[PDB]
Amino acid sequence: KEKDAYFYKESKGFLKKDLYTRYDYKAPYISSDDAFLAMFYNSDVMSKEFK
Amino acid sequence: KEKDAYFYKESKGFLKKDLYTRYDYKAPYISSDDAFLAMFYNSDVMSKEFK
Repeated sequence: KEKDAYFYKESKGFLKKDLYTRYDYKAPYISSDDAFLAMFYNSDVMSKEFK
Repeated sequence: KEKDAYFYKESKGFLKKDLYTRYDYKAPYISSDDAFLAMFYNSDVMSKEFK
């Protein structure tokens, strides 16, 4: 899947510290556990075929 | 392990947005792959015992 995220560091900007300007992320999201449940625990097609 | 990390959002109060003040993390760090290599591929004590 793809979700929401955030990348942001060192504005190199203004005269007082802790600055950090934000940019927005296109980001690769991966399920590991929900995907497994979908494959074998929610739908039982794969399981039946393999059996 | 425990390492270094970073949590940071919304400094709250400039004329421009994209402010974002940083806070520092105590953070639980987990190896998954390096730990496995240490357990069985770097040192072979566990392996020998099980064999």
